[PDB]
Amino acid sequence: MEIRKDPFTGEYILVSPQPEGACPFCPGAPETGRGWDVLILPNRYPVVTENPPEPTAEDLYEVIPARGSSLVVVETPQHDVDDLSDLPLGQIKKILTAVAEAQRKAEKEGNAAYFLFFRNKGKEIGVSLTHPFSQIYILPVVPPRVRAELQASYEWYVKHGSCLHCRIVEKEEKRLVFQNRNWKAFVPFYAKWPHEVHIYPKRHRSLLTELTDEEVADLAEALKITLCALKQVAGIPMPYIMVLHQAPLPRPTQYYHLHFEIYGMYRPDGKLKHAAGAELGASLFTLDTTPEETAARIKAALQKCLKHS
Amino acid sequence: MEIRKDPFTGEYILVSPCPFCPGAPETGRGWDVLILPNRYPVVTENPPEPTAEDLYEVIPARGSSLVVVETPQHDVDDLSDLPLGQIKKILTAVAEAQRKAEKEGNAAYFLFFRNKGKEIGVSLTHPFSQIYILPVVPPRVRAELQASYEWYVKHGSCLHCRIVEKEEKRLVFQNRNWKAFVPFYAKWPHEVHIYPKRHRSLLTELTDEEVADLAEALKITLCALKQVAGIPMPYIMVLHQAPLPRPTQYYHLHFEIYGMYRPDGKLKHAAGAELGASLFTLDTTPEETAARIKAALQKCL
Ligand SMILES: O=c1ccn([C@@H]2O[C@H](COP(=O)(O)OP(=O)(O)O)[C@@H](O)[C@H]2O)c(=O)[nH]1
Ligand SMILES: O=c1ccn([C@@H]2O[C@H](COP(=O)(O)OP(=O)(O)O)[C@@H](O)[C@H]2O)c(=O)[nH]1
Ligand SMILES: [Fe+3]
Ligand SMILES: [Fe+3]
Ligand SMILES: [Zn+2]
Ligand SMILES: [Zn+2]
Ligand SMILES: [Zn+2]
Ligand SMILES: [Zn+2]
Repeated sequence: MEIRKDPFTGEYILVSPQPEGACPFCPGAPETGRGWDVLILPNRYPVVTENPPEPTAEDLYEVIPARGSSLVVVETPQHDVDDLSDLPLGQIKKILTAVAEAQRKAEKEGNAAYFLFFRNKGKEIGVSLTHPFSQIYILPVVPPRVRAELQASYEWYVKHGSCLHCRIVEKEEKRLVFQNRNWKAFVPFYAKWPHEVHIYPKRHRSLLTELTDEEVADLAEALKITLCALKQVAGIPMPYIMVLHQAPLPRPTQYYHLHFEIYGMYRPDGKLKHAAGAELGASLFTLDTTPEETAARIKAALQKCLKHS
Repeated sequence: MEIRKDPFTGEYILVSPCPFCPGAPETGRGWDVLILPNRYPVVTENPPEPTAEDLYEVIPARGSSLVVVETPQHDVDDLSDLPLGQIKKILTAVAEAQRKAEKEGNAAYFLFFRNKGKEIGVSLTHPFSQIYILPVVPPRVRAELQASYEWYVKHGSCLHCRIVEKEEKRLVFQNRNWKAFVPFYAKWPHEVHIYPKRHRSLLTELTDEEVADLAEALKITLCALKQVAGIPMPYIMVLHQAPLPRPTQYYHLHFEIYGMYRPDGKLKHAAGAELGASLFTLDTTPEETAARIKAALQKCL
């Protein structure tokens, strides 16, 4: 068990070699207990652990200890909820608060380079467990996609003197799908996935742990309303991926701005999109619909999720 | 229609808003291999003026999107099922298409790739592969070029040459001209890379004997991947080669094959870790996977 590094790309590989049908995440399961609104608990099959073994060493290759934590965020005690967006605003706020508290703990641990929060949703993208949950990896390395974003963000800031993310968030109007006092959700110009929405704080924040209580309440709303729109823009619930892009631990950055990326994986025609030869083999992406048309369609659908605006 | 560029990653988005049987309108009859224009091209010879926005880089979607119709036979399941002679005709046709793209001198890159399996979205059941002739280098290839060059400056040799010479434990197949191995840095559940033993940068540099031996290495390697998980496995194949049209001492062409079943025969999906973070997980070592693929490969010999 170790973290191997691709010497051509710098990518990391995490090499980590109850009755049937029972839910491991329901209240009363062996590791969950009872009387909780949100539970963060150790992953049964952890990609990273507090006490990783000596890594497998080969002469031409870099290997590092799989030192870290792999956590499951059990989002609600209720098993029969299709999506995060079906939970009340107050419950989503408790989920975000618990994830932030976990990150504050990680920000004390010298071994943690990165706090990666992500969510996979839908049987069609490999999620077999039906209980609402998300994942945290506390890692000894910065995830390669976030490293690339940090390096470009830094170079821009040094070259141009301002945060590029701040400039993008200020400009977004045509592709905006939702905004509140603290958050803007928009289809980026450079969208790659069939329904892609980025959620940014209007104030420059680079760590989840910088967010005020009000910002977290407004975040819960932006997540609920954006995911609600995705659930119906195609007529049936859409599988999606959500990832939090933030600074590395433990210190705020002037040049990087945190954001949630959401990849809705149905085309406008309800056809599932699979990352294949172009995407995985070349890092080339294709769209059969403009980001501008996709923003308009998401925004129209999203009107049916609004309570007062 | 245009190529958009992510300002944070450099990634390019091609924004572009049975047909392959003998007798159909675009195919005709009497052919073994056809290379024809894609009906929905992501790049074209006559792209329109790109959609511009002030903070972003946009490029005209200029190039070619081609379908390689591998056989006139509809009910062939995999490239590996075809006879060596037919696989040689496919590879020869693809190299002839690259020679034209080299001589015409507009394109930056010739990307040859194959998607196989209903489970990864290949609804068309007639065997085919694809070519994108592009005005940009694919970002994954650009990252490999940069790393290959920096190794070359620091060490004086081709890193790919050093890797190929060292591979034994994870070797699944070799012949006079090619080595197929599970890389130490594999990211997909069944991943095999096929390298020429001679340093070659471009598909167009391969001799006829190297093409014949490549047909053999692909047929046998894909035969093994078809059987290793106990049912035919969906896979992605991509050719990583230099940008057009000159070779280099520091970059070495290879095929990467991503077999997308875990050892249990269940589909691996690229999701939040892979697509969100460029982070990859393996529940089996590359070494154990190479042993299983090599064992399966012995039956294919
Ligand atoms: O009893 C279980 C069943 C599942 N999971 C976790 O739920 C996630 C499902 O996704 P996946 O196997 O792809 O995650 P990874 O293991 O790679 O982090 C996995 O991490 C599981 O190990 C768990 O902690 N306990
Ligand atoms: O009548 C058809 C049906 C399909 N295809 C091609 O088969 C490939 C299937 O993959 P995909 O649609 O995902 O490819 P892309 O278009 O993005 O290049 C596509 O290129 C199709 O356009 C075609 O040329 N004609
Ligand atoms: Fe990002
Ligand atoms: Fe490669
Ligand atoms: Zn449950
Ligand atoms: Zn900012
Ligand atoms: Zn056909
Ligand atoms: Zn070489």
